[PDB]
Amino acid sequence: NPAIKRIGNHITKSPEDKREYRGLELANGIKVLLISDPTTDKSSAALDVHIGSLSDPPNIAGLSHFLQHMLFLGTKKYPKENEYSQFLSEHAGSSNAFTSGEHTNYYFDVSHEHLEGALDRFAQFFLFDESAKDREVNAVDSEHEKNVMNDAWRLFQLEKATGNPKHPFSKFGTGNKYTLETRPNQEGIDVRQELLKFHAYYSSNLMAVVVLGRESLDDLTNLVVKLFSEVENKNVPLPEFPEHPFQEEHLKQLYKIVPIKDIRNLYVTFPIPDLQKYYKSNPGHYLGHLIGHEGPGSLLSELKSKGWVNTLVGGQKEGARGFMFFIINVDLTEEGLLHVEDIILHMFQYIQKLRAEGPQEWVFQELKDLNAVAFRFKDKERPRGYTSKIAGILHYYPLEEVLTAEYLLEEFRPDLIEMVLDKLRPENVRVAIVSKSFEGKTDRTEEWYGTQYKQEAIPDEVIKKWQNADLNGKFKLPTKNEFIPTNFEILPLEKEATPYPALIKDTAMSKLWFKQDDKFFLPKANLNFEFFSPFAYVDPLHSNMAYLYLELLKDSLNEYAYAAELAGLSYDLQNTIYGMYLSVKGYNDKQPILLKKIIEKMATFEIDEKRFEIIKEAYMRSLNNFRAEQPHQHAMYYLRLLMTEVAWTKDELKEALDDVTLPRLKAFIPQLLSRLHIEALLHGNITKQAALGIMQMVEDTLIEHAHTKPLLPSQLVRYREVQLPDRGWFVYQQRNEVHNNSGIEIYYQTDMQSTSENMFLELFAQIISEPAFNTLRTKEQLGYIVFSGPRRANGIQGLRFIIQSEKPPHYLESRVEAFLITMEKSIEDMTEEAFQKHIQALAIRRLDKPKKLSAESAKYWGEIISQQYNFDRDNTEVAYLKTLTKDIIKFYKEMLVDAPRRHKVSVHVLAQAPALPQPEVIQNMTEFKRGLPLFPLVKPH
Amino acid sequence: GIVEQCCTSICSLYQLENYC
Amino acid sequence: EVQLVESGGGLVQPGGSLRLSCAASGFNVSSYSIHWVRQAPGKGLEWVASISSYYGSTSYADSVKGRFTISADTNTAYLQMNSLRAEDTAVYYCARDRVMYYWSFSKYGYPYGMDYWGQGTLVTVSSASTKGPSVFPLAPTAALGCLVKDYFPEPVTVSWNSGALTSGVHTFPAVLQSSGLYSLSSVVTVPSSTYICNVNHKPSNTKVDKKVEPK
Amino acid sequence: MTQSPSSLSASVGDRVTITCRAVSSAVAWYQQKPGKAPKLLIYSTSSLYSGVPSRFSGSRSTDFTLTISSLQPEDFATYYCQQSSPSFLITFGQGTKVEIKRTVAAPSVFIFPPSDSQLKSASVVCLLNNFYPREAKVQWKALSGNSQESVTEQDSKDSTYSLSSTLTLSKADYEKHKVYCEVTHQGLSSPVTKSFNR
Ligand SMILES: [Zn+2]
Repeated sequence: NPAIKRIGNHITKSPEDKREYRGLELANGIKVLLISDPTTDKSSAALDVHIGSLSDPPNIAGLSHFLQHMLFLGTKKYPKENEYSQFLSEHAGSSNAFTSGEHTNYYFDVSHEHLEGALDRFAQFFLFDESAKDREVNAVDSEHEKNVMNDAWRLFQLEKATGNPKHPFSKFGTGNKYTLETRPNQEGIDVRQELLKFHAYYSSNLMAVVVLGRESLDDLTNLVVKLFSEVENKNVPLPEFPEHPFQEEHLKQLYKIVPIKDIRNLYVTFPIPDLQKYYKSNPGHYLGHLIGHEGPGSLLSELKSKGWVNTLVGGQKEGARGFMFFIINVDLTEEGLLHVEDIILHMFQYIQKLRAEGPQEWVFQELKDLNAVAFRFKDKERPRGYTSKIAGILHYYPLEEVLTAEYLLEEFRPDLIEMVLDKLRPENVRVAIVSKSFEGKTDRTEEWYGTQYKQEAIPDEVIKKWQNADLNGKFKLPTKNEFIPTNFEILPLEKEATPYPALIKDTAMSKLWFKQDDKFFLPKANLNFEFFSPFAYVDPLHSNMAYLYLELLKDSLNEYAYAAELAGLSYDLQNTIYGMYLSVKGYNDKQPILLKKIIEKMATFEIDEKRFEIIKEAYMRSLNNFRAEQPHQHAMYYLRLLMTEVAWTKDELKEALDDVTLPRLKAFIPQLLSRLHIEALLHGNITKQAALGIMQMVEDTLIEHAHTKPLLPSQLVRYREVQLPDRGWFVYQQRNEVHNNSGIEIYYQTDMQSTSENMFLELFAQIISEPAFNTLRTKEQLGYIVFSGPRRANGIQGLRFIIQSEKPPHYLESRVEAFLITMEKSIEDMTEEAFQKHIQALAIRRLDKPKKLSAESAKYWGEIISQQYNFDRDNTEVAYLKTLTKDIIKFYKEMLVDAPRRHKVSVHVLAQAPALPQPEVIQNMTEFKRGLPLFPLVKPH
Repeated sequence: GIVEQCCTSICSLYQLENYC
Repeated sequence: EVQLVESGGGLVQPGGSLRLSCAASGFNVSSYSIHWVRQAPGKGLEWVASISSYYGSTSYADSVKGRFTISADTNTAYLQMNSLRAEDTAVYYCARDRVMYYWSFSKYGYPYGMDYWGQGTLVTVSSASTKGPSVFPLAPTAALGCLVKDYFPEPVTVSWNSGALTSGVHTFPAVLQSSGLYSLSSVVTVPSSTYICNVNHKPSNTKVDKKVEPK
Repeated sequence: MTQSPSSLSASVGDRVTITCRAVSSAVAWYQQKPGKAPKLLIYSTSSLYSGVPSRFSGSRSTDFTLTISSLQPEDFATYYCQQSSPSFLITFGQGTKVEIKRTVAAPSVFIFPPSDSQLKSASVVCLLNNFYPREAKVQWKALSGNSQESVTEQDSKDSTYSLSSTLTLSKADYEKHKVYCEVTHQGLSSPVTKSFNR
């Protein structure tokens, strides 16, 4: 081919990966990767630019972000604004894009039988209406306004602004209405001309595309060649920044920051050269592995034993092509905030220990083999994120090593590691403390976020104490990981294998569901367990004691379980309104041992009083910090409280938290473990006799050490959902004391969860999805967060709209109703071919098979918690979905303005439309629930 | 224990219609 | 394809100067370290100097501190010799490190390999007079060869029939005569069934061909 | 720092071990052919360089050992061990020369009178083509203090030495005699004497 400059030899992939690959480079400089998978249900594609926001003009901050926002609103060949997202929505696809300081990555997925139909327009994106600009400015401004009160954003932009102001690293990457609209209009700047002249940097020599589909590599080749050979090449050099943004006057500095949430954090930063070109060794991943370690003899073990720190993170943080950072961030207790100097001193003592011992080839080899195993048995990723990631990393690595570069280490060089250790010195350190105790003691304000902070010079006396750091006996190198898996044998599929989970055990003690892996065949396993006990959610006191018990358990087992978590065997342990939930996922080789240890700590728990006080104070800080959550999250929380029969508010939990005492908890743990039910789901590379052996092991341990007795069936009480009256409208109103934005959630309730109602609600939500996005966000520009979809809980379902905007919730609500009438007219005037097109799009949406094991076990567990046990739900409900006709009109007239069974409840969080009735304001949730009926429970299978 | 994939605030997907 | 080329060696009076050039090809000297290692006549190898262009580091041997000066231009290496004694006569080679961005300032030594080398340039330090070679044929299951008796200095390159004869060619090492010159001979065994030897001296620029005939 | 031994002799296919004894706890290994540039053999004390035969093995006991289990006739060279050191230092050893031991061969004796153009400004040249070992005795006739001798290196295929003897004489002293090569070797029952006249 003349339009292909070169073709890669072969793509180094995993032997377990069945997908085909073919890399090539076109004549215009685009780095193309092709992935053929004849079995995928949805195809995907992604194009990555390497410019980003660090190349923004100094007078227009956020221009690349605004451009990424703008490329979706139509092109020359296709001028309509939402024809792209409407095409993807009508063909069971989605799209998105992000913009990092050195990247601008666009990505999308769609059904496998319209890949070219979508990819043509996606290519038109890279081959500007005034009204669309003036409208999208408000969307960017609502995005930044959404990111104003976010602590990570505040500290991020503050770290950008505390460096050299003349360096592009200090630029504001998001942008807002001032920098995009107000300031350019005041300075006579034509933002549209700036978009056209910027779209001099969008050259083909700095673009990397990745396409994944069912078609053959030759068809994908001819397609990408045809649609991308016409991209003009301008030979734009890749931007580099050899000068580090942090100069001497910015080093050895202390920054006192006041956060929004009541958090206590410590940030240590070391400027380092760009280590990207050292991807074959990854000394930042090595030093991060050693410093951030949590096992015995680590830094976090000492910081925890001294009662100063609870969690520690340390490693390499990416900066740009010319500069990078090496950060160590920790959380602070009330005592650790006063001993920050001692914490940093211990940090430099651990670093000095690493400089004294030197590099460790056995540690490097252990990381190499571990990463090789984790890469070989890596789960099959989702097409959109996979193509986006590969497209993002194509600029850094050759075509043959693009799949294995960030994962496989090959050469061990200690000169680099010793050099970075030479860079980790007190003369090149930056310290930032974040605490509320600095309130009123700050003198500086950040420009973009209004962050209050103070800047001081670190005393040369303290720097000298750091320079004379001796060797600490409490800091030792980690030992050999005893959780490294060595048995990858796939157990043969039993003859009694079932495509869906089967009930192989049903006793009064436990109920065991089991399924042998017959689709992925990977040496992994997911072991889910739910412990039912009425004392878990009987009152806020016992719920707080349960969360404190689980948190103390995980905190005590963190140091021991960090090696298994590093060996690809992780676990999650969280409390639920029905009892505890424990999940152990990963390699089944050494899974039963660690699981046995976790049960042993469940039944032999000894509470430390210091850990109890620290963790209790942390939970108090969490319940206090819920007031700083985002308005839409507060709306979902309030709607949850209103709809659920029994629910304790975080104010009740916070008030009852002070009454929790150590004798009460020590008397509460055996009271909880005295009467239990167990519902398990074992799904992985294990056999039936192995699953029965593990379950019987757990039961025998719980009985032996905890004397656990089964529960009575009459005590299996599930919660009902509040039933709204016909033609009834209720509005609950609260205020957000942190964010200056308003939130709103409208919820219409349906009858119950049956096949017909499920397909009605899902089909209608499929029809109104893209029109909801486009009407409420693209055209009217109400806010940045506009969502609409089905809501299911307690076996009852409904339709929900969730909007975060500046405008008042009553106006937002009236516009929602007017949009409902608009969709009524649209469906009444809709053609049968478009209706059947939504039917097919929803069918492809629902019949999408899971890509990895954890997703399938998550679907099974989702069918277990609901106690419906409908494993064949997709086939039956889609088979009924293809038989529906434009029923939907009667459903809209029955459930959704003058419907005889309209059930509407609105949540308003304070910062032509039809006439709406007078809503009943909710004064008290308890009276609200007492005055209204409750829905029945879904019958079991 | 080690800086992970996009632990900062840089990842700004245009619209959030994939969360919850 | 990566390779190195040395150029600049020759004859110099004791106390003179010279600049050796290690032109690199196939890579970027900015991202690699260059080493200079000489070999004395009849002795083992001996490291002379080293340089890391990225970190701007230089390294000299204890034998020469204020007489040698290493440097590099970004894509050629340069080794400067400002005062050569009669003991610095040797064959100078330049090589590169196999790994990228090797760190010079270290406490522990990490001996990596020097994958690619060059043919090297020989430098001799004497007050003798440069002379051209003198070819003399030798007349004879048969064996015949040519002889170079008077030439200075080293080395010479002998190739049979424009480099077409690659079988049975035995060229003997050079030996110093009592006059102050070098001498060597080159023989070859051929069957009883024309043959011309080609001698090339480069320090003095001389290329002489001569045929060999029996009787 | 130090290398052992100074020189070594072994047969074809024989096992040869070279002990280099040296801060740095590793070493590198190089093979320099006679006259040509050195060639990298072993960079890290464990692994070997790409494209190097598997018969070369780097080991460490303090003291490092280069191991050649199967010795090929094309491995005749001088082996040097390189040691890197702080302050960006590189050091070598005196090297180890490996001599190949084959069966005894027979020197093909030839003699060459001086060319006619050489007497215009004479040198008689006796020649031994292929023989083993290098210990041989060449004398000229009545003997002898102005005789020059030069030996080549071991061949890569035959592994046989070749000897060149040069007897330089002025034209006047050359015309003073008429009968002009006594060779004594290991594979010679009687010392061959090749001569020529005027
Ligand atoms: Zn965005």
